[PDB]
Amino acid sequence: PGGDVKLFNRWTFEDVQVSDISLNDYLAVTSMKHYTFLPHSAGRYSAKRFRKAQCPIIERLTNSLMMHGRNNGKKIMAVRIIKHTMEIIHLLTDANPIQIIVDAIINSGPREDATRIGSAGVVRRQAVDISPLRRVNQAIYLLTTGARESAFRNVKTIAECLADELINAAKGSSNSYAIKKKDEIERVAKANR
Amino acid sequence: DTQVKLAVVVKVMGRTGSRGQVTQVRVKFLDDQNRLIMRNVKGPVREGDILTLLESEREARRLR
Amino acid sequence: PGTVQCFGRKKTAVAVAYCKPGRGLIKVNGAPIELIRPEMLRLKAFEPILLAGRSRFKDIDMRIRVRGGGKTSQIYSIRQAIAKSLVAYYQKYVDEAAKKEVKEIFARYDRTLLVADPRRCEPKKFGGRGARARFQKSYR
Amino acid sequence: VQHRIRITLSSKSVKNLEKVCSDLVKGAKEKQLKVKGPVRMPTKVLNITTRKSPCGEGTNTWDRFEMRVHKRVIDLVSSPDVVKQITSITIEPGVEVEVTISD
Amino acid sequence: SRVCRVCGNSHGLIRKYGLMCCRQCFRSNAKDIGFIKYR
Amino acid sequence: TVKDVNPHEFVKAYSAHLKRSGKMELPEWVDIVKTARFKELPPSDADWYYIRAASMARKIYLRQGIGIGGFQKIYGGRQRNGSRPPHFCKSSGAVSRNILQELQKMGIIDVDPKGGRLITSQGRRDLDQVAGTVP
Amino acid sequence: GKQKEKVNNAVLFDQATYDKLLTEVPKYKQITPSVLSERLRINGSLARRAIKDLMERGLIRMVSIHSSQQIFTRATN
RNA sequence: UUCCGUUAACGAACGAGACCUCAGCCUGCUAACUAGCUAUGCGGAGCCAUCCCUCCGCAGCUAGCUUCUUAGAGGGACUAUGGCCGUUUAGGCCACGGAAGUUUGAGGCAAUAACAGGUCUGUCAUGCCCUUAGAUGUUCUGGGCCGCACGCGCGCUACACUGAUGUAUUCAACGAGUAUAUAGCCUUGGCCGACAGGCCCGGGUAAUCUUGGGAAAUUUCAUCGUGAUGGGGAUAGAUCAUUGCAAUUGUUGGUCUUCAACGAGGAAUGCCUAGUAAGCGCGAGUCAUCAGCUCGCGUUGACUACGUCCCUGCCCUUUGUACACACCG
Ligand SMILES: [Mg+2]
Ligand SMILES: [Mg+2]
Ligand SMILES: [Mg+2]
Ligand SMILES: [Mg+2]
Ligand SMILES: [Mg+2]
Ligand SMILES: [Mg+2]
Ligand SMILES: [Mg+2]
Ligand SMILES: [Mg+2]
Ligand SMILES: [Mg+2]
Ligand SMILES: [Mg+2]
Ligand SMILES: [Mg+2]
Ligand SMILES: [Mg+2]
Ligand SMILES: [Mg+2]
Ligand SMILES: [Zn+2]
Repeated sequence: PGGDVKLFNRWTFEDVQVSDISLNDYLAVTSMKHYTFLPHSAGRYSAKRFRKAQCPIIERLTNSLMMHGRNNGKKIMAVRIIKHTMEIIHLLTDANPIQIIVDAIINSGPREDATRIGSAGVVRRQAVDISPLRRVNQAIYLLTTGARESAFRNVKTIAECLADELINAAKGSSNSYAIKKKDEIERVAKANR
Repeated sequence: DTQVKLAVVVKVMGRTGSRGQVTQVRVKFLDDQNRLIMRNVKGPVREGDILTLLESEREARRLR
Repeated sequence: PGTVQCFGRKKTAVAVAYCKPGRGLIKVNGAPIELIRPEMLRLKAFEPILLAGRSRFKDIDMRIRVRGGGKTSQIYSIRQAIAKSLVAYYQKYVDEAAKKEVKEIFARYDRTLLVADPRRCEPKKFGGRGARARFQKSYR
Repeated sequence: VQHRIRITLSSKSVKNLEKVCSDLVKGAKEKQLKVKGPVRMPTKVLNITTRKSPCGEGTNTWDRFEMRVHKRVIDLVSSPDVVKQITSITIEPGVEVEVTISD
Repeated sequence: SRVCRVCGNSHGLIRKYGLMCCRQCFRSNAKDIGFIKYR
Repeated sequence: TVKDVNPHEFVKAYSAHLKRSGKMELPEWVDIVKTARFKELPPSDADWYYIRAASMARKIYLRQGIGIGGFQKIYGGRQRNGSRPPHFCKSSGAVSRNILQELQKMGIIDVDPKGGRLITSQGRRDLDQVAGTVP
Repeated sequence: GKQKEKVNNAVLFDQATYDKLLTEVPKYKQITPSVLSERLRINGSLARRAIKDLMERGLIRMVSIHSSQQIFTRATN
């Protein structure tokens, strides 16, 4: 897709390939519509259903960094964490940091879950599929929480807790909060099939 | 050994479950574009979305 | 005769970008545009310029006075002031169909470099200390 | 001969005050006076919130009373009698006129 | 040593703008004074 | 000049300038004061007094008619009151007044008619000359 | 990581981080950051935050400064 | 219970809607030196410097000045146009356009019938009863409403590094100023003072002065380094200053010192769907002094859902009742 516009004016959006065609529809990265200079846009997302699938993904990651009250709405701080984070990713991997995140989104999103449904008149938790958009939403959620928990009461910085999280998650090692939370969800859901 | 198979939501049926938390959909298998079976999705899902399925034999019943 | 005074708005930040037919100047309350002081939200102010080009501005100068709002709202404001002020100058002084190209550059990127957000601070109502939030309820 | 006489108008009523305001303007425009008006001033809004109950019981409910106040100004380059020769038309109920001699 | 100009009550008094009305006698005379409840 | 240069990196230059621009007087209360009611510790830096000067020598350059009761506000900040909610707190005027006194004696600022403190004709020069001496 | 409790133990200023170890601690992923070194080596900060300058004046690496005291590190070249 | 329609009913009345108020668009209109760009005159500086180029201050018959501000008029949206759905009716979903397509947003008003709901302590509103000079009347002094084994509710501050502190940097909005006495409510500017607070000249009954309210979080740059630490700030000791006729059971604001519980909180449980939740501060009420409160304001600004009747309740229909102070029967 055409356009030589880059995040923070350093990182190319071309040469990022999202493998799983399942959620290629909701990773707002690949098309030239989604390229943006900054992960900060005051777009009126959430206004309609599925509209937040159009929000550029690096912003969706950014939005989730602002939690637990003392971080709510502090988006300049949150985005600044993102810049340092991708500095560290290219520092440690020397690959496209955009590729790392979107591969970290794709490896750490549960494909199944258990919900309390009732067939025949009696309810209990039963195994179900997961829609792609909640899967992306869940993949973001796991990564950001895991980076958050480790940084707390740690000399380590959040930018680099986030960075270790994403590198390990994109590899797929059983080392991330996101990875272990993903697989326990699948294992439960598998059992209650 | 199950192989993760992909399907596409052709259409949406209802919102089952006690709390309504389960959209029931009809899926289209991509390996064989002939198998239209019911599945139960969690999360917002429209036609043209692609569901990852671990198993396939698990088939949802009507108004499940 | 090139002179246009086109504004842009965000929540309360209002920016007015007076223009003359110069060489390259872009100054916000007299200070260079290259220096506005969210240095993370600096690309947002620069966003119209990297969209069109420094070349498109080769015969105009910009003095973009701002008032009100906050920090972030102003950067989204100057964005429209720069973006809108260009097309108004182009509409009035260059060509009407040489700005159709310019507009579709701005519009295919973001729709809010020409048209503001109507969103505003919803009033507080009693029975709670927020727009929607209500005081915590206790039964026993 | 030609002074700076300012007429100040306040009221609680939008429609009523602009009846007088425009009449004064058209009053003196028929004399081809130097009439510099009306300068329209920020509306003041007096406010009281009071609890609706006389006993402090029930869901605490508040009523916001308020009052709009509108402020109008006219400039006339004229005399102390030309100002009064004009400003003798029927002042509509309640509208406040306080013409004074400016600097 | 400040009471309502209407009833002489010592509580809930409104000195704002110099009404010196209690919160109840004012409500009773509010529209007459000219405080419109627009909202 | 002043506005083309970073309002931070420049003041480092002007803080290194009032060191070596000859010298002036300096209080025998300088190293103890917290500069505000709400501060917790006195300024960390030893050569803070000239940085406060350099930072406040641009105020009159970029404004006019600032008294001491307004200079207190410019450097005030939030105040944490422990248990009770935090508020705004106005900083101290002894520090602010005296910085003016020194630069008055040195020909960067003067007392202003119509009230306030106004920049000098020739003080504008150096704040623009040293401005030119910044990257 | 008693790494401000360790800032004066003579091993440090003798050699400990004057390439005694910190050749390696970037080389784990070849330029691992000033703070990954700060915890991939069990020792933490401010014996390091002084030496983040010290190795910089020694011309072995190039470094950054910013908001959160994010700071970076490089091995060679 | 809004309509299409149905029809032993026909034709009407209330409620709903309409309505009313602020917000969202108006380079179109009336303007505006108590709002203000724009140009030009000069004045200060930088600099290829003499002029020009840039930032600045001061005045005017500068404007074929009103873009920015105020406040009046009116304009604009009506599901209008297109598509699929539907008794192809009423209406539904979507799409280009548009400031705007949940009635665009949020509020004000708001039916019949009731409750032994609260209020006789708001009202010289009020029946009956009690007392009425040794008073349950009034007035003054002092004390109490604040007392502390304990249980409960709304909250403030935290348990830290997405941070504390100390620099530097700088962006709002809503309101407010009773002869306030001899400056006086809001208080600019000068000087004294480490803070606190004083002395002085004054401005404003206010788009004119305070104040274009230079707000905080934030943004930078250092210092700290996983340690009940420099997190946190209860408790207490000493002193100073202000308000008031009076500060004691510390009115409050300072300075030094003291450095507690608290390591994210069990069973339970509240509020909340986009400028929203959450964070941040400001103004107003009370007010001589005191705001951890309430009513408003702006600033940064999301996650999630676009559903269901499962829990808690509400409306309509059908049905059962030995209930009618009505299932708490
Ligand atoms: Mg940490
Ligand atoms: Mg706070
Ligand atoms: Mg409505
Ligand atoms: Mg009563
Ligand atoms: Mg009590
Ligand atoms: Mg309450
Ligand atoms: Mg502290
Ligand atoms: Mg700070
Ligand atoms: Mg108060
Ligand atoms: Mg709903
Ligand atoms: Mg039966
Ligand atoms: Mg009976
Ligand atoms: Mg029973
Ligand atoms: Zn009364």
